[PDB]
Amino acid sequence: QVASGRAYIHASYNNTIVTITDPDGNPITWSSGGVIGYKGSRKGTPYAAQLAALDAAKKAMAYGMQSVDVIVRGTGAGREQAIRALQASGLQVKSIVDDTPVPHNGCRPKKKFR
Amino acid sequence: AKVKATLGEFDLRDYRNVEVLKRFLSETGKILPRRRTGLSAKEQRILAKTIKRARILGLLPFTEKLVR
Amino acid sequence: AVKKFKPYTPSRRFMTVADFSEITKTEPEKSLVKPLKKTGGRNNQGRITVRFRGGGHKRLYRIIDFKRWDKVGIPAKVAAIEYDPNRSARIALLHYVDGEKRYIIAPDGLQVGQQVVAGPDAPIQVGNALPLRFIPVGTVVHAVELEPKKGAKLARAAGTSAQIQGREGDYVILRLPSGELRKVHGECYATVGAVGNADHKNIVLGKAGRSRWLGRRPHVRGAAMNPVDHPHGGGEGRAPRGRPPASPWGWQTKGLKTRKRRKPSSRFIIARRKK
Amino acid sequence: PITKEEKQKVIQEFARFPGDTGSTEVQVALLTLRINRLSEHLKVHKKDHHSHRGLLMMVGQRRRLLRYLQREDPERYRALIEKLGIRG
Amino acid sequence: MRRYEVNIVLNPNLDQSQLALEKEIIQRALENYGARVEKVEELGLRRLAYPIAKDPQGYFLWYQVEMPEDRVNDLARELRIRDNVRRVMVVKSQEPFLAN
RNA sequence: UGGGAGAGGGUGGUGGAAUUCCCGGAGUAGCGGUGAAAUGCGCAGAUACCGGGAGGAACGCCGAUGGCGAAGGCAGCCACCUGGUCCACCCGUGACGCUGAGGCGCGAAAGCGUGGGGAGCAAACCGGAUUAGAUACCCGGGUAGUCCACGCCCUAAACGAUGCGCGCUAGGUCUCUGGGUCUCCUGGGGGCCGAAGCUAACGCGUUAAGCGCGCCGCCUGGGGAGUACGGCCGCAAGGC
Ligand SMILES: [Mg+2]
Ligand SMILES: [Mg+2]
Ligand SMILES: [Mg+2]
Ligand SMILES: [Mg+2]
Ligand SMILES: [Mg+2]
Ligand SMILES: [Mg+2]
Ligand SMILES: [Mg+2]
Ligand SMILES: [Mg+2]
Ligand SMILES: [Mg+2]
Ligand SMILES: [Mg+2]
Ligand SMILES: [Mg+2]
Ligand SMILES: [Mg+2]
Ligand SMILES: [Mg+2]
Ligand SMILES: [Mg+2]
Ligand SMILES: [Mg+2]
Ligand SMILES: [Mg+2]
Ligand SMILES: [Mg+2]
Ligand SMILES: [Mg+2]
Ligand SMILES: [Mg+2]
Ligand SMILES: [Mg+2]
Ligand SMILES: [Mg+2]
Ligand SMILES: [Mg+2]
Ligand SMILES: [Mg+2]
Ligand SMILES: [Mg+2]
Ligand SMILES: [Mg+2]
Ligand SMILES: [Mg+2]
Ligand SMILES: [Mg+2]
Ligand SMILES: [Mg+2]
Ligand SMILES: [Mg+2]
Ligand SMILES: [Mg+2]
Ligand SMILES: [Mg+2]
Ligand SMILES: [Mg+2]
Ligand SMILES: [Mg+2]
Ligand SMILES: [Mg+2]
Ligand SMILES: [Mg+2]
Ligand SMILES: [Mg+2]
Ligand SMILES: [Mg+2]
Ligand SMILES: [Mg+2]
Ligand SMILES: [Mg+2]
Ligand SMILES: [Mg+2]
Ligand SMILES: [Mg+2]
Ligand SMILES: [Mg+2]
Ligand SMILES: [Mg+2]
Ligand SMILES: [Mg+2]
Ligand SMILES: [Mg+2]
Ligand SMILES: [Mg+2]
Ligand SMILES: [Mg+2]
Ligand SMILES: [Mg+2]
Ligand SMILES: [Mg+2]
Ligand SMILES: [Mg+2]
Ligand SMILES: [Mg+2]
Ligand SMILES: [Mg+2]
Ligand SMILES: [Mg+2]
Ligand SMILES: [Mg+2]
Ligand SMILES: [Mg+2]
Ligand SMILES: [Mg+2]
Ligand SMILES: [Mg+2]
Ligand SMILES: [Mg+2]
Ligand SMILES: [Mg+2]
Ligand SMILES: [Mg+2]
Ligand SMILES: [Mg+2]
Ligand SMILES: [Mg+2]
Ligand SMILES: [Mg+2]
Ligand SMILES: [Mg+2]
Ligand SMILES: [Mg+2]
Ligand SMILES: [Mg+2]
Ligand SMILES: [Mg+2]
Ligand SMILES: [Mg+2]
Ligand SMILES: [Mg+2]
Ligand SMILES: [Mg+2]
Ligand SMILES: [Mg+2]
Ligand SMILES: [Mg+2]
Ligand SMILES: [Mg+2]
Ligand SMILES: [Mg+2]
Ligand SMILES: [Mg+2]
Ligand SMILES: [Mg+2]
Ligand SMILES: [Mg+2]
Ligand SMILES: [Mg+2]
Ligand SMILES: [Mg+2]
Ligand SMILES: [Mg+2]
Repeated sequence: QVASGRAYIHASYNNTIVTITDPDGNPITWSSGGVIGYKGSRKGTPYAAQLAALDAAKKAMAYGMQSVDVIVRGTGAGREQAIRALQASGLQVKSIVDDTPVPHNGCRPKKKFR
Repeated sequence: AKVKATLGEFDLRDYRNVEVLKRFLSETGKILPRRRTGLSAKEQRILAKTIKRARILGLLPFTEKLVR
Repeated sequence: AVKKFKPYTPSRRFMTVADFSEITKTEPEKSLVKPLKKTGGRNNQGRITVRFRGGGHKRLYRIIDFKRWDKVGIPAKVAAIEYDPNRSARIALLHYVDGEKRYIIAPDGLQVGQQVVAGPDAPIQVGNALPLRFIPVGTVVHAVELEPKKGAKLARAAGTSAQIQGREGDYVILRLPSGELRKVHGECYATVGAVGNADHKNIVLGKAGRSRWLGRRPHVRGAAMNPVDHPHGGGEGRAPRGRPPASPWGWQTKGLKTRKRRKPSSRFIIARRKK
Repeated sequence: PITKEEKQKVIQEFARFPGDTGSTEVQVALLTLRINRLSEHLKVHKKDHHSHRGLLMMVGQRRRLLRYLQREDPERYRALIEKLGIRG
Repeated sequence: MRRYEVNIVLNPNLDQSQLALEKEIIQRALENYGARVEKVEELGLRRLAYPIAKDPQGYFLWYQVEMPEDRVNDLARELRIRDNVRRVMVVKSQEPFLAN
C-alpha cells in the first residue's frame, strides 16, 4: 500500500492506457480502453479514456492511493479527457507534465508517416 | 515581450554565459524563433550555434518536459 | 594490399599473394627459432587423428612471448617486423633495453623504431600490454589471456581483436572476435590494438598446389565414398544425402550443437556468438 | 593555409622591380604556390572533388598567363618555368 | 600557433587531491602538446542541465591557450583518455559578437 | 593589401533525443491495427512504467518566400586540411580576353564487385483485409538495399523544361550578405510586381523570354523508336 504516486497516460490514436505506479515508478495498477470493455476503434475514443482513467484510479485508491503526479504521453483523442477523469476521480493530481517522446530526427518512420 | 530587449550588452559567441542564454530557450528547451528573440538573421545564427555548444557542455538542456 | 597476377597461366589468373609491405627483416632471430616437429595429423599412436594434413613447406618455429607480464616496466624498441609461417599474423621483433629480445604478434599500426611496454601503468597505446582492468572500456585489444598468468589465448589471428565492453567486479566483459560476449578476469593481460595483416582473409590461393604448400592435403567428400567409409557413401550414380547430413563418424553436421552442456565456463559466457 | 609571410617571400622573390605585385611573373608564381599545396592536399584527400575543380581553374589560369608571357618575351617565360620547375 | 579555448569537465565526486592530480595530468599534456596557457578559469562544481556519466553535476575547467594548429586534435584525444575526464571541447578562440 | 558571410568539399573526433533488442524490477488481460477489421503479438506474463546495457541510423528547436556550390547536391557540435565567392582600397600587370568541336573531370537515386555494418525503413516474398475479383491501394511480417571503405555504373521531370560571356533599355516592395557620410546611399546574391519592348497565347520583363555582338549545343510532321544494325564503353544491368 502507498500514498503518493504517479499516473502515466499513454494516449495514441488507437487507445488510451493508464498505468498508476509507486513513487519510485513501479506499477501498482493499470487500465485501458480494452480493460473497461471496448474492442476495436471505440477503444480510441474520449469516452474510452474516461472509463480507463477512472478504473485505473479506482483500482489505485483501494491500495491507499491518494495523491498522484500525472505524466502524459501521446496526442490521442483520449488524452485531454483522460486527465479530466483523473482529477474528478478522488485523487489529488499535484502536477501534469507532458513527456511525449519525440526524436531529434532519428529512425525513419513507417510509410504511413511520410 | 522580445527577449533581446530584456538584456543589456551581451555576447552571442559566449557559450558559458548560461544565465543570458537560458532565457532564449522556450520553457520546453527549444531554441526560440526570431519572432520571440527579436534577433536579426546574422545574430540569431550565432545564438543558435552557441546554445548548441552549451548543451554539449552540460550548461543548457536539450529538451524539457512541459509542465501545466 | 593483396597482390594480383596477370593471367599468364590459368592459375595466376586468380591467385593473389600478400604484399609483405610491413616486412622489414627477412630472416628470423636465430635464438628465437626452434624446429617444428611436423606431425602429418598423426598422434602418438601413429594414427591420423586429423585428416588430410601433410606435405607442406618446412618451417622453423618462432618462439612468441604470449605472457609479457614477464617484463613489466621494461620498455623495448620494435626492431623489425617479420614473416611468421606459423600464424597469419606477422610478428614484431622486440629489443628490450635490458638487452633481452623477444617476439610478439605484430599489432596493426606498430611501427618499427617505436617503443612498447607492459604493466598496469603502461600508456594506453598500440603495442602495450596491461591487465584488462587498467584498459579504458571501449578500447580494442588483442592477444588476450583467458585466465591470469596463463598466456594470451584470445584474438591472435590476422586482423582479429576483442573490445572491452564494461566491467563487473573482478571481471571485465569482452566482445570476442566471434562476437561472443565473455567475462574475462581483470587481472588477465591484453595488448592494445588489433592484430595486423588484416588483408589476410582476401588472399586467393588460386590452385590446388598452393593448398598443398600449406600442408593441406586434398579433402574428400563423403558423397564420393562408399558405405564402409561414410554415411553419405554409395548409391548408384550421384545421390542426395538421403539422411540428415553427417560426419564420417555419423554425428549430424548441419546444426547440431556440440559444446558440452554442464561446462564450468558457461557461468562466464554471457552471450553465445552471432550470425 | 599559406602564411602571409610565405606569400611575400614569393611575391618578393619573383617581382620585376621593388614594389611589384601582380606582374605576369608574380601572378604565375603565386598560383604555383596555391597549386602545389592543393595538389598535395588532394593527394591525401583524393575524395575532395569540389576543391579539385578549383585546382583545375588555377591550372587554367596559370596556363593563360604562361601563354601570354611566352608570346611577349620567350626568355622571361623559359626562365620562369625553369625557376618554378613547371612544364612537363 | 593559433588561439583556442580548451573546456574540460571532470568527475564531480573527486577529493581535492584526485582533482589536483587530474589537473597535473592535464597541465602536463597542455604543455606536452606545445600549448602555451594564457588565461585560466576554474569554476569547479556547477549543476548541469542534464546528467553526464549518470550524475547531475560537473567540475569545469577552461584555458585560453595558444598552441600549434596540428596538435589541437591529438591533444583533445589525450585529454579525453582519463576515466575522470568527461568532456573535452577545444574551440578556436573568437572575438565577442555583441548585442545591444 | 585588408576584411566578410555561408548545410561549399575532404579527414578525424564527438553529443543528446528517439526506435529496436537484451538484463533487472514492478504489474495483469489484453495490446496492436483499420473506414471498420483480420492476420499478428499476449497468462510460456504481452501492452503501459521504472533502472541498467547493446547497437545502427538520422540530427528536433534554430529553420526561413534563408544560405553555399558549375551542376549533381550540401544541415547536431568540435578541430584540422581545402575550393568557390563578395566587399573595401584603386597598389601591381598592360587586352594577358570570350566561347569552345574533340579530350579530361564531376555527376541524385537505383544498380553492380570485394569487404564491413545492419537499429529503423523496406523492393522481392508470406499472410490479413478491401473487392465482383484485388498478383495493388490499406494492415501484420520480411530479404536485398538503405549505412561505411575502396572500385564500377553515368542515368533522370540531372527543370528555371530557359547554353555561356559582354554591352544597352523605368521603377515599386520584401530579403540575404558587404562597404558607406549609416535618415539614406553604393556593391554582390535571392523573391515578388511591373516601364518600354517581346510573345500564338500563357506569360517574360536589369536574375529578359526586351534591344544587340561573339562562340557553342540542338530542332525540321506523328508513330515505328531512342528500336535495329554497326561501332565504342560496361562485370552485368545497361550506356553513348
Ligand atoms: Mg484501436
Ligand atoms: Mg591474380
Ligand atoms: Mg604478374
Ligand atoms: Mg598486375
Ligand atoms: Mg592461359
Ligand atoms: Mg585460367
Ligand atoms: Mg605485411
Ligand atoms: Mg600491409
Ligand atoms: Mg632463411
Ligand atoms: Mg640453436
Ligand atoms: Mg647455440
Ligand atoms: Mg614445436
Ligand atoms: Mg614417440
Ligand atoms: Mg609403436
Ligand atoms: Mg603396434
Ligand atoms: Mg579429421
Ligand atoms: Mg591428416
Ligand atoms: Mg605472418
Ligand atoms: Mg598472408
Ligand atoms: Mg575466403
Ligand atoms: Mg607451409
Ligand atoms: Mg580445406
Ligand atoms: Mg572434395
Ligand atoms: Mg562422388
Ligand atoms: Mg564411387
Ligand atoms: Mg575399411
Ligand atoms: Mg557398417
Ligand atoms: Mg553407414
Ligand atoms: Mg546415400
Ligand atoms: Mg541412392
Ligand atoms: Mg554415388
Ligand atoms: Mg544404376
Ligand atoms: Mg540417379
Ligand atoms: Mg558412385
Ligand atoms: Mg540417395
Ligand atoms: Mg541432399
Ligand atoms: Mg531422403
Ligand atoms: Mg574459463
Ligand atoms: Mg580564379
Ligand atoms: Mg604552356
Ligand atoms: Mg573519458
Ligand atoms: Mg521484463
Ligand atoms: Mg527501459
Ligand atoms: Mg531559397
Ligand atoms: Mg592602379
Ligand atoms: Mg568554358
Ligand atoms: Mg566537351
Ligand atoms: Mg552516380
Ligand atoms: Mg546509392
Ligand atoms: Mg544500391
Ligand atoms: Mg541484383
Ligand atoms: Mg553493395
Ligand atoms: Mg554485402
Ligand atoms: Mg497477399
Ligand atoms: Mg482474399
Ligand atoms: Mg497484399
Ligand atoms: Mg507493408
Ligand atoms: Mg515493418
Ligand atoms: Mg528483423
Ligand atoms: Mg547481393
Ligand atoms: Mg526544381
Ligand atoms: Mg540557374
Ligand atoms: Mg532535356
Ligand atoms: Mg518539349
Ligand atoms: Mg555551351
Ligand atoms: Mg540563343
Ligand atoms: Mg545593402
Ligand atoms: Mg554595415
Ligand atoms: Mg547561388
Ligand atoms: Mg537585387
Ligand atoms: Mg513578374
Ligand atoms: Mg505594356
Ligand atoms: Mg528590379
Ligand atoms: Mg518565344
Ligand atoms: Mg519521323
Ligand atoms: Mg514519316
Ligand atoms: Mg540501345
Ligand atoms: Mg534509356
Ligand atoms: Mg548493338
Ligand atoms: Mg542523352
